[PDB]
Amino acid sequence: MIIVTGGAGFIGSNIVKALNDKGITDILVVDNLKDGTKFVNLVDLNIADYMDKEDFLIQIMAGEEFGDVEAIFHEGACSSTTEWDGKYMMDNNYQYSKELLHYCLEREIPFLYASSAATYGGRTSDFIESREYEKPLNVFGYSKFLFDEYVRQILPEANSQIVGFRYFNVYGPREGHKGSMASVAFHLNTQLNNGESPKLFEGSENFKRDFVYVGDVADVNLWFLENGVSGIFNLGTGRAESFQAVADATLAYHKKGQIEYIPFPDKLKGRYQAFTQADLTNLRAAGYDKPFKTVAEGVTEYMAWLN
Ligand SMILES: NC(=O)c1ccc[n+]([C@@H]2O[C@H](COP(=O)([O-])OP(=O)(O)OC[C@H]3O[C@@H](n4cnc5c(N)ncnc54)[C@H](OP(=O)(O)O)[C@@H]3O)[C@@H](O)[C@H]2O)c1
Ligand SMILES: Nc1ncnc2c1ncn2[C@@H]1O[C@H](COP(=O)(O)OP(=O)(O)O[C@@H]2O[C@H](CO)[C@@H](O)[C@H](O)[C@@H]2O)[C@@H](O)[C@H]1O
Repeated sequence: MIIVTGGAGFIGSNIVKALNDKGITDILVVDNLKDGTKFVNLVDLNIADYMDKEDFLIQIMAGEEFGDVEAIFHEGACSSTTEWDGKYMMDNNYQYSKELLHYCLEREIPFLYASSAATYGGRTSDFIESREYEKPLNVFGYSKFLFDEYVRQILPEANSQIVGFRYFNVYGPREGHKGSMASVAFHLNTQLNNGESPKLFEGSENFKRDFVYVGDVADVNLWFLENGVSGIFNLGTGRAESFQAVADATLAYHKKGQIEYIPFPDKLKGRYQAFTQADLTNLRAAGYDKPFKTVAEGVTEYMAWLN
């Protein structure tokens, strides 16, 4: 069996789908369904069982066996960059991930987890997977950073696979529950379908991100499970594109709309990455040689799915 935490969430449900496509259905999903609308992310998929994140943690820490576990994809986390309860954040993200890591380590279970490009903080180049390039701008980012640092202390003596994926700006199907944390592409689609003006933050001209399609993210995850390589790896296209480019691809699909620029949100000031671009050197050197969908490709495919 395979365990996917955050499996009812965006990236996690996409990993579940990718597993299904390879004929794998013996899957335990661990998540938090408090927001019950997330069920749609699993409704068309095939899994073996569901467990709440709190029950899972209790059983993990008690040393319960879940069967013959082939791997844990740990996508489960508080994913909100605007959540400032750091007690909860360090607990639900950092500490939770440590407990799971040690559980897998004791049993030689491959452990593939979610990092974040938020760890890089404010930066105009050299998004490289090393401590000197890392300086997160929020506590979410810190929770991710500190766990990556913890993993680095553990790697040299791990006897089983440990892989962290430093996701950049992931977008695509199954993120409709994320609200304000959903991709700009999703927000633009929603706005256009509601007869509202599509909205970008003021200054978005000069804002760029490495937007990466969730389908590719899932593919990378499965490739690493198949190939057994350990480490911490950037996961993006390696190309930075403006939010305008995402808007252009979205408006082109809808064949209507005019971007309205809104005030830059106050709670994001001093907390915002104006630029990201994955350096894929280490990812390629690991053996992952597949191309990534561009914004034009991915967003167009995404809009077709959404509509
Ligand atoms: N999507 C992106 O652009 C992006 C970029 C970089 C990194 N990431 C990371 O990738 C992972 C998945 O992101 P996502 O976009 O899929 O977000 P998501 O849709 O919110 O998926 C996370 C899911 O996990 C649940 N959860 C929270 N803590 C958990 C835990 N300890 N164990 C199991 N489940 C838990 C969440 O519920 P509750 O929060 O309500 O408890 C939510 O349903 C996260 O670690 C996120 O930080 C995502
Ligand atoms: N330029 C522009 N225009 C309109 N809306 C924008 C925008 N930039 C960002 N947004 C919206 O605000 C949400 C939060 O901004 P960020 O703090 O920069 O969050 P991210 O863009 O990095 O997206 C988050 O990434 C982390 C991974 O690090 C995930 O865990 C989160 O779930 C988010 O996906 C944006 O979501 C956007 O809607």
